[PDB]
Amino acid sequence: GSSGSSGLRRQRLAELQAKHGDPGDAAQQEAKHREAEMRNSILAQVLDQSARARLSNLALVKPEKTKAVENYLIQMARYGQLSEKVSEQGLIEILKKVSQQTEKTTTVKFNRSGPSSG
Repeated sequence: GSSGSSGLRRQRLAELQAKHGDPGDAAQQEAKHREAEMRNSILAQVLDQSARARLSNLALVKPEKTKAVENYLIQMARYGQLSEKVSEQGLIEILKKVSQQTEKTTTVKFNRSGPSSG
């Protein structure tokens, strides 16, 4: 749980902060953590309490399968495919959608947020 600060919506742009060298895993652990917090809110918003129970339930017997589906819903959000909160019926159908369409460990390389002395 957010220990201390939650997240301000500061409205001001500024050049990035090029930090000499690099922390590596030390910092990564943190970055990778946020990537799990944002996705959640994205899956919980695109997946109604109903669809949620359905998915998770599957993640048990088929963790790998369902997993791929999770990413699908996320990417779908950004793009603009998911109109409103998906329901059980819908989700269930999704499971048999991500499989048909090829997919693999796709990573994105870009600058999102720069570190700072703290």
